[PDB]
Amino acid sequence: LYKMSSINADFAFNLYRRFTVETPDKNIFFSPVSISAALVMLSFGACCSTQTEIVETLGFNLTDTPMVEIQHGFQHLICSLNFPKKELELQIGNALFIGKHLKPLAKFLNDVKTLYETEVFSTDFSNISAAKQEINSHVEMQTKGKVVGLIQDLKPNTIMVLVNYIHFKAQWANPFDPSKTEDSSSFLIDKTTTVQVPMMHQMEQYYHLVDMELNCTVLQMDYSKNALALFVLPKEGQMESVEAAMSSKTLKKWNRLLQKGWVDLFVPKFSISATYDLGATLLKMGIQHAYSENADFSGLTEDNGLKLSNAAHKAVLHIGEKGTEAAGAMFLEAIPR
Amino acid sequence: HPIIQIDRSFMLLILERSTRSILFLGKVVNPTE
Ligand SMILES: COc1ccc2c(c1)c(CC(=O)O)c(C)n2C(=O)c1ccc(Cl)cc1
Ligand SMILES: [Ca+2]
Ligand SMILES: [Ca+2]
Ligand SMILES: [Cl-]
Ligand SMILES: [Cl-]
Ligand code: NA
Ligand code: NA
Repeated sequence: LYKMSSINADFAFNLYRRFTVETPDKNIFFSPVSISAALVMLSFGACCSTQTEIVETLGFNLTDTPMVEIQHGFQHLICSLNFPKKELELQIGNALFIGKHLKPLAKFLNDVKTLYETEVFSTDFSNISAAKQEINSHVEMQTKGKVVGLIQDLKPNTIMVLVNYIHFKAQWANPFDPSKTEDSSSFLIDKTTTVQVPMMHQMEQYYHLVDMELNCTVLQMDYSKNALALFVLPKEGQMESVEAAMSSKTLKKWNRLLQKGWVDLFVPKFSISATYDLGATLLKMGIQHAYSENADFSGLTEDNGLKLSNAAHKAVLHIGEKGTEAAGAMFLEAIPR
Repeated sequence: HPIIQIDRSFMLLILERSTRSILFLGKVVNPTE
């Protein structure tokens, strides 16, 4: 799990940096665990270079962490994340919508159900519009209402859909007093423009740092159990330089350096959402055979008759005085090979 | 005491302790988009 931490964090930051190129100077919000977990699920049914491409794209080196250890590690991750903890709502799981005529391997279905928190639904993709609605409503349910309309379009020849969802709701260890929230305060969106946002205010002891190298302020706010938020505030004009630096290395440096002390803290109350069409991005990052006429998903179905066609993610965030609610879902679509 | 005013673009990470996992990652440019 520790090795998986650094690798999964560095995937997160490499994907982040892809998004800063695709949607420059725009809000970014995603669950890297949801994307990583979906793709590792898909890789359980893959063989040879189709399988190795997926895990190498996720940042693993198969000499250091063999394929079966990757598999084991992600199964342990999903279990741990879902283990109940008082005062934290955290669910992460998967659903496999499989065409009524496909011939899935007992092994794959037993793997995903027993070891990867997967529900399996035989789906009639001859009714594509009904299947899209069914899948979206399932994800909406599993996210406590928060991820609506995950799938905007499904290809008419779809024969399998894999979804991962994540939902998180936690209270701050030190909640804000709403009587100190300023109804309308300025937030700078670009050099000459502000928007109005409710600004929460608390003077409290927080772990915090000024990174003297990266020219940014880092502020840690704990949730009441098993979770924390990090807020990274670059100096004026320094966001791109901070974005280029972010890595597992940086996180380990901050983990050592942050010190708890009094801070007069102002934080916005706000909600945002974001959507990503990930098909081409994942191809660029190295997942190639999965999309090809020669995809090897021999571990998934008897006839190996499917290939990946599309991939998308949606994630939502709310921060207010009591805490944070966030959710995400990832969709992978497959068609006949 | 030092002031920290989160009143311009910032990055956000939500982390889980038991696995040392990034649950969510983002950047807020415009909180009212
Ligand atoms: C103050 O800066 C950090 C940075 C990362 C941290 C933490 C604190 C804490 C809280 C703590 O350790 O006190 C956890 C649980 N973090 C991680 O999840 C994490 C994830 C990936 C990597 Cl590569 C390294 C650490
Ligand atoms: Ca307090
Ligand atoms: Ca992670
Ligand atoms: Cl992660
Ligand atoms: Cl991580
Ligand atoms: Na088949
Ligand atoms: Na069904």
